[PDB]
Amino acid sequence: IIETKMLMGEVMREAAFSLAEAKFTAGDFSTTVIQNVNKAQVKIRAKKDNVAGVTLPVFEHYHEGTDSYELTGLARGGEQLAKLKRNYAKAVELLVELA
Amino acid sequence: FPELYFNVDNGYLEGLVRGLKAGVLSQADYLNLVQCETLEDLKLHLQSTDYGNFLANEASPLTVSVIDDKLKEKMVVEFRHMRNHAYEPLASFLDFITYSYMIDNVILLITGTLHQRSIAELVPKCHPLGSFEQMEAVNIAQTPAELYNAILVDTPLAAFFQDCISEQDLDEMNIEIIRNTLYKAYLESFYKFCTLLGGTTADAMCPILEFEADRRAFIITINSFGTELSKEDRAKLFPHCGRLYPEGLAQLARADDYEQVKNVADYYPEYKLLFEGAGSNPGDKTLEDRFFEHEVKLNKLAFLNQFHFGVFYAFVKLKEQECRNIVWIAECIAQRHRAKIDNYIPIF
Amino acid sequence: TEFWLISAPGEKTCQQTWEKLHAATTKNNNLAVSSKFNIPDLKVGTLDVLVGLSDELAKLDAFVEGVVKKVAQYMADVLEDSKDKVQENLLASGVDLVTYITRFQWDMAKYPIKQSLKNISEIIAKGVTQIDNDLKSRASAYNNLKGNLQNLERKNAGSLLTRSLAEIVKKDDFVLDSEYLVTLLVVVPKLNHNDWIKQYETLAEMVVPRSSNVLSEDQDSYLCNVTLFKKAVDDFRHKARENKFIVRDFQYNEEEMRADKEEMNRLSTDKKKQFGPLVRWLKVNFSEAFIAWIHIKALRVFVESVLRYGLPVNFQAMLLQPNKKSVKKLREVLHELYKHLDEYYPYVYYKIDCNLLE
Amino acid sequence: RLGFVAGVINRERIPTFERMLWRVCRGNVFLRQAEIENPLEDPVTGDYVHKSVFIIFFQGDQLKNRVKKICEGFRASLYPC
Amino acid sequence: RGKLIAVIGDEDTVTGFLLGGIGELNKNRHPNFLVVEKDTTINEIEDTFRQFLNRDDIGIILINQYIAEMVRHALDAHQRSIPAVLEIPSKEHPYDAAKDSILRRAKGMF
Repeated sequence: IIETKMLMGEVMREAAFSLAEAKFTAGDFSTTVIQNVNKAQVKIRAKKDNVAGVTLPVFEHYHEGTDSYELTGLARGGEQLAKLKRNYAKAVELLVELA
Repeated sequence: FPELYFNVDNGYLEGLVRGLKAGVLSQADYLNLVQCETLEDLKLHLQSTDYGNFLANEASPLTVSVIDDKLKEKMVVEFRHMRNHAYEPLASFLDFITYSYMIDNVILLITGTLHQRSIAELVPKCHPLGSFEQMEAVNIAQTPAELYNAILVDTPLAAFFQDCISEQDLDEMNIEIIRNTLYKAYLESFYKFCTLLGGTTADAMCPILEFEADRRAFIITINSFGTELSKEDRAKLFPHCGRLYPEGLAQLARADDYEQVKNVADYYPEYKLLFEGAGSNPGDKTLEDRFFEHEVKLNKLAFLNQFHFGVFYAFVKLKEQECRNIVWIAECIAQRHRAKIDNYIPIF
Repeated sequence: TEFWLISAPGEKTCQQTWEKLHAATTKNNNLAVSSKFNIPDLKVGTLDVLVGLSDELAKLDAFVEGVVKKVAQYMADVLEDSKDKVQENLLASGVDLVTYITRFQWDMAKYPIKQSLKNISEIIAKGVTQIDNDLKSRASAYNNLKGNLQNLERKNAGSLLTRSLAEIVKKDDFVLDSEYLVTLLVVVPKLNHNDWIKQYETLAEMVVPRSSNVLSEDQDSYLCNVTLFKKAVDDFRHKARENKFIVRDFQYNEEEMRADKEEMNRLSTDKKKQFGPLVRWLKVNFSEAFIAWIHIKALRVFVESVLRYGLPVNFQAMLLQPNKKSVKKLREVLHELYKHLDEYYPYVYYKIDCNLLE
Repeated sequence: RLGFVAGVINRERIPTFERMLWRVCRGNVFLRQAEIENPLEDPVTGDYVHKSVFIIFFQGDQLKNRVKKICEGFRASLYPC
Repeated sequence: RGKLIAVIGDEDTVTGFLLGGIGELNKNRHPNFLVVEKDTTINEIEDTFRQFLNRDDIGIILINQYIAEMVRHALDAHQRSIPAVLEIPSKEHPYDAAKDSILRRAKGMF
C-alpha cells in the first residue's frame, strides 16, 4: 500500500500535469466533459481469494470498449486529450489495484 | 483606395488596439516569468508589465484557476471597450470574432438541455466574449426543441443552424459533430464577409482564415481515424476556404492513416514544414503545437498593414495565446514541472 | 522491387500448365521473369483447419511483415552511417532478398511437411512473436544508450551555452572551501563581454575589483568565473539574469566533470558493444523472420490451392518478377491462361515486397 | 462431420448469393435452387414475393457460420431439415 | 455484474477521471461524481460521500486529498470492507497519504 501510494503520486502528478498540457491546446474542455456523461468505459468486478481459509475481496479492472468521449477535441487538442484519456485510464488501473 | 476613408470611423480603434498590442509579454518577459518559483512571483512580474494591479484585491491563497479567470476578465474588458466604440462595418466584423465563442456557448446550452440541465447552471461557464444579448432562451430553458426555436429568435447564430441543423438533428447528432458543422458555416460565411471587405482586410485576414480551414482539415482528419467518423463525415466537417479546397480536402476525405495526411501536407511547403517539424516523440513539440506556432506567425504578420480589420481578429487570437501562455507558465511554476516550461509560444 | 506468387492445377500433373504459363509470360514479351516456386507437399486435412488457417495466416502475414520490417529498421538504426550498406547485411539463406525470393527453399527440418498446417502456422507465430519480444528487449537496451550518447554529444556541441564544463574547468580559476568566499560562473556574448569585463562589479555590493576570470572563449561567447564575498552572490546572480548575463554555476565539480568524461567514454564504448551483437542478432532474426514471412506466403498459397482445387492435388506453385512497363499485360496473360478456374483472381495470387532495404 | 442447410430467398438474389457463398467457402459449395409454385404473401404488407428454395452442402461448423452469414446478408431464411 | 468507481474532487480531478472512462449515470439520472466548486458547503460534500458509500452500484470512491481532510469525520466513520475509499493527490494539493485512514488503521505504520 505505501509503495503503491508513492507510485500513485507519480502517475497522478503525470496525469494532472498532462491535463494542464491538454488544456493549453484544447481550452475549457472540462465543462463539456463534466456535462456530457452517460456510461462508463471502465468498471470493476469483485473477485475472491481464500488463503488460510479466509475469503479476501479484491477487484479486477474491466473495460467496456465504447468510448463515451471519442470525438472530444476533434478540431483542436485531440492529440493531447488522447494522451490524457490514456494517462487517466492508467491512473484508474493503478487505483483499482490500490483499492 | 481604403486608406483614404478607413480612419474616418476606425482610426481611433486601430490606434487603440495597436496600443493594446504594445501591451503584450515580449520574449524577454516570458524569459523573466519562467525564472521565478511561486504564483506570488508571477503576480510581481505581471505587476511590472501592462497587467499591473489586475490581481490586487483577491484571495491571498492564490490558485492557477484564479489566474485563468483574471486573464479572461482582462481580455473581455479590453474587447468590450472596443466593441462599444466600433461603427457598423467593424462592429459586424467584431461580432464575427464573438461568434466563434458563441458557438462554444450555444453547444453547452444544447448539451445541457439534452441532459435536462437548466441553462442558468451553464451561464457562469459560458465564455464572456460569446455572451448573449437576449435572455428569453435563458429564462425559458424548458426543452431542447424550445431552445432551438429560442436560439433562432435570440441568437446571431440562427442562420448557421438553418444552413445545417434541424431540432431533430440536435436529438441525434454527437455534440462535437454539431460544433464542427457550425464552425464550418461560420468560417465559410466569415471568409465571404472578409472578401466583401475586399483589399487590405481580405489580403491580411484571408491568409489567417484559409489557415484555419486548412488546419481544421488536417487536425480533424488525423484525429478521425481512431473514431466512428466515415469518409463522408470528414468531408462534411471540412471548411471549404483554405488552400486544400480544390483537392487536399478530397485526398484527406480518402485518407484513413497519418501517412496519407502527411502526403497531403507534402504538397504545400508550409504544411510540409509543420509536419516535418514535429514527430510527436517524448519531449518533442507535437503536430498541433506546430500549427499553434504558425497560427501565431500569421496573426503577428496581420499587424503589418495600418488600414484594415485584420488587427482586431489578430489581437484577440494573440491575447488568447497570451492567456494560454501565462496559464501554462503558471502551471509549470505552481506544479513544479519546469521540464516543459519552454513550451509556451512566443508572441509580439 | 516486387515479386508475384501464383498457383493453379495441372492438366493431369503440375508441369503441364507451367510449360504454357512461363513461356507466355517470358516469350510474348518480358512480362515477368518466370519460374516454379518451392512449396512442398504438406500434410492435408479437414476444411475446419484449412479455413481457420485461411484467416489466421492473413493476421500472421500482417504481424510477421511488421516484425521483419522492424528487424530491418533496427539494422538501419544501428547503421546510422553506411546506411546504403543495409542491402549487404539484410540476408536470408545467406543471400540478398531478390535472390532468396527467386531461389526459395522451404525448411523441411524447421517446418516438417508431415505436420498439420495448424502446427506449422503456430511454430511461425510463436517463433516470430519471440523475435518481437526480443525486439522490445533490444530496443530498451539500444534506444536508452543511443539517447544517453546523444545527450552527452549535446553537452559537447554548440557554444559555452551548451558545451561541457569538463573541457574548460580547472582548479586555479576557483576560490572555494571557505566560510565568507564564493565563486560564481556566468556566460556572455562576445560583443557584450566588452561591457561585462567592468559591468559585473556594478551588480552588487561586496565584489572585489579585477575578479572576472575567463575559463574559455568561442565563436559566440565567453564563460568566466567571478570570485567575490558571500554576501554579494544572490543579488549578483539575479541582476546578471535581468541584464541577460546567463548564470551557469559549476564550482569545480570533480564528480560531475568525472561523470561527463567517464560516461562519454562509456556510452560510446557500450554503443559499439551493442552495435556488433545487434547486427548479428538482427541478421539471424531478419533471416528467420523473412524466411518465416515467405513461409506464410507459401502456407497461404498452399492452403488456398488445397481449398480451390481440393485434396487430389496436382497444382504448381509459381514465381514471377513483374516488369512495371507491362504489369497490366502480365495480369491479362495470367487471366488468359486461367480464366476457366472460376483485388481477386480465378488463379491463386499473392506478392512479396523487397523494399525492406528501402 | 458432414453438414448442410436449406432455406428460401428472393429469386433475383441468386447470382450474387451463389458468388458470395463461393467467396466465403472459398471455391467450394455444392448448392441447388428452384422457384416456388406461387409467390408468397408478406405478413405485414400483403405484397406477393417470387421466392425460391435453396439447399447448401459442406463439412463442419466453420463453413455453417460462413453460409449462414451470407444467407442473413441477403435476408434469406434457413430452416432445420 | 460489475460495480462502478465514484469521484469527489475539483473540476480537473473529476474531468481527468471522466476522460479516464470513469463516468456513469445511475438509471435514476444521478451521477457517480461531485465537482467541488469552492462555494460547495462541506455538508453537501459529506451527504454525497454518505450517498456514494451507501449506494449498491458504487464499488470505490476516489476523494481528492484536500476534500478528505474537510469531510474527515464521515470518512473516518466509514469502515466497510467492500466500498473502498482512496484519498488521492493532485496538482495544487497535499501529498499522497496526508493523515490517510488506512495507514492510521495500520499497526506497522511509522
